[PDB]
Amino acid sequence: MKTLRTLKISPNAPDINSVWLYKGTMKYFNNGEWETIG
Amino acid sequence: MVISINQVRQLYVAKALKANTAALTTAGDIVPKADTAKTTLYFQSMSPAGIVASDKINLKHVLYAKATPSEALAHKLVRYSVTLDADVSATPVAGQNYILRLAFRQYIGLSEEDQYFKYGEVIARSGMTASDFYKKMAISLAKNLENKTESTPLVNIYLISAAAASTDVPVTSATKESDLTATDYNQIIIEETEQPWVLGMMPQAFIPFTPQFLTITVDGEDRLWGVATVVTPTKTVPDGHLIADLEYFCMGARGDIYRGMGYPNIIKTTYLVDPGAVYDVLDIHYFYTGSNESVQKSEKTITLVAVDDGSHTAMNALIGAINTASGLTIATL
Repeated sequence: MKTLRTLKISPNAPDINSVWLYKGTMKYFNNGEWETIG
Repeated sequence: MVISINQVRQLYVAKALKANTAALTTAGDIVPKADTAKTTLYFQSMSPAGIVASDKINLKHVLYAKATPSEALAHKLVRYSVTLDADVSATPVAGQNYILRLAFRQYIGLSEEDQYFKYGEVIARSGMTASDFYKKMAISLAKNLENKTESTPLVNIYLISAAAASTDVPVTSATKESDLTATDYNQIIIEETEQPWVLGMMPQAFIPFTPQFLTITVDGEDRLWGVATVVTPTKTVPDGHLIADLEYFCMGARGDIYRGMGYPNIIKTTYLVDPGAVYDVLDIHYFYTGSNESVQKSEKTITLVAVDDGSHTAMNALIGAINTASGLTIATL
């Protein structure tokens, strides 16, 4: 239900309503953390 | 040039140093003349037209007498070492316009409110090393600055192959990529240039500059792509063109102020300064004071010049003579 509709490329984390792209890793705010993806 | 005077300044060239008034045959000979009492001092000079003598110096009214070396009067050409800052990236970033802006403050005018901006551009590609980037940037800088079309010289671009960190590989709008066969280029030196000079109408000026960089998106953030740092200069502009305009000005005190003005009705002054040589200088400041109510001083400047062989042999013997003659103890630079 928590639907994200933005992605942000940056070296510092963006707002939690977006995904976090940084040089080979993407991260989304899950369980009060930025959960990487494998 | 025009200078500020402390009520007067005279110049005398010392081409050859003699020991007598009788040996003055050639137009640059000079003698420091004083009496055993060490109460006055004057110089007997050989002019294009006969002997002349300078105003007499009262050796009790000398304010200062210091000989400057030729090195002191050579304008050092400030040079930067331009690189790309390893914090943004140690290598070019493809698809980004690596622009470089060079600002010029004292452009044709003489104020700091008369600025001029010339640019250098390089768009990076994958597999582009740093040497390739510097090559391409120096080339784009030359084509815009060291061209056969710009009214004035602005900069001297160079390249340095890290294998030889001393030699400054030059670059001009004629230079082409293939003429630069090295792969260890690590900086783009940018040095100010000697501007054109003509005796008595165009003072020896320089156009100072600062390299301003621009932004590039590296990981989503607009960041500056390079760092410009000044390094100890290595090319100096001698004083030949400077002493020469000094003479041109200080010879209209002894002589004609109507220089070339009414062209055929003129007094043509013959000058002894070579604008392709390197002179030391010896300036002596003194004054005249009157009698019992005219105690006001009249400070008057007199300066002497002499070519430099690298060891200041001409001026050293010159003042050694003046010291044997006047008791003064000027220092032999």
